[PDB]
Amino acid sequence: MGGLLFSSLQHCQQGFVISNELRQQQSELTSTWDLMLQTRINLSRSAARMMMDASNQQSSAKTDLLQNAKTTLAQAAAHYANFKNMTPLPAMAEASANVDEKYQRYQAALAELIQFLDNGNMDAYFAQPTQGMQNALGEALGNYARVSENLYRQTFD
Amino acid sequence: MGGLLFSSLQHCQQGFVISNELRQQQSELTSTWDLMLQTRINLSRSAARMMMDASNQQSSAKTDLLQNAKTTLAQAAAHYANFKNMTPLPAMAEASANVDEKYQRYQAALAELIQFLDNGNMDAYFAQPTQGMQNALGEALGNYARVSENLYRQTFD
Ligand SMILES: c1cnc2c(c1)ccc1cccnc12
Ligand SMILES: N[C@@H](CC(=O)O)C(=O)O
Repeated sequence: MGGLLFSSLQHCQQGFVISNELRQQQSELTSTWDLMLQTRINLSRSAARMMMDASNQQSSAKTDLLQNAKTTLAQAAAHYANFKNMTPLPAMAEASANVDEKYQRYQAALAELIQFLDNGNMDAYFAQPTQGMQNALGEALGNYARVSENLYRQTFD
Repeated sequence: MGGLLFSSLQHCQQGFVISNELRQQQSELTSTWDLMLQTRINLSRSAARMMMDASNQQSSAKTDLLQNAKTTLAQAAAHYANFKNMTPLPAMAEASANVDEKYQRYQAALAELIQFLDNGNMDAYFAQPTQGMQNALGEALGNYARVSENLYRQTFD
């Protein structure tokens, strides 16, 4: 014996196998979130430029930042697909189902804001309560993280 | 049964010591980038609102938004302090170094724009090259994730 947080190599390797998977699935959800907030930033960046005051030229001035929001949303959907494809560990089943619901709602909302700016509808872009769908997903993400944490801690025992 | 990824309980334990610290480092770094990105979305949602009410809409949430970016920015810096307070691992020292530089620089970009927006000066806001610096830190963070992953893989088979 010369081991300390684990009762045997079997136990130790067990915890590794369980944690390395939690680590993969939490990684895809960090990237999803990152590129979804990147999409909301590019959308704001497009709209401010849309809004710069030439006269009757109106709110639609050379914005290649909307294609940029279309790209970061597609990449977040790519990271999300990997997670979605990864079946929940039993203990995780419900934390993930919650993150999928809050995610389908916030991706819809961002895709909805791209079509608004795409058709020049500024008021609809400004009026969407995007912040609540984001806060909801942020809160289902910290909960999924509490629940991985708990399972991670149960390995060194 | 199975097949082992570790030649002994000490080899396995040694990987856990490394991995668990890497895990913590990375948690605070992701939490810094998150909050910096919500500061950016708060600032940009305020700057688009500062340009309204001029034959266009609502405007009034732009200082709630500006007060909320001061908070996410203070939360971002407290997270980075946790990360700075941690033991830099030899394999991570260079990556860590590159992250500090780019961090320091974007935190300070963000803080100037809060100031410009407090003064109501839109022109100062758009004259600042924020996105450059944000992409710079996204890059350094990607590299750090890349070098972090390398060290973690060598912890097993
Ligand atoms: C490498 C990486 N993670 C670990 C180990 C080795 C060993 C055990 C273990 C237990 C719980 C969580 N992670 C690990
Ligand atoms: N509703 C959009 C745009 C805005 O309010 O500025 C958002 O929250 O991103």
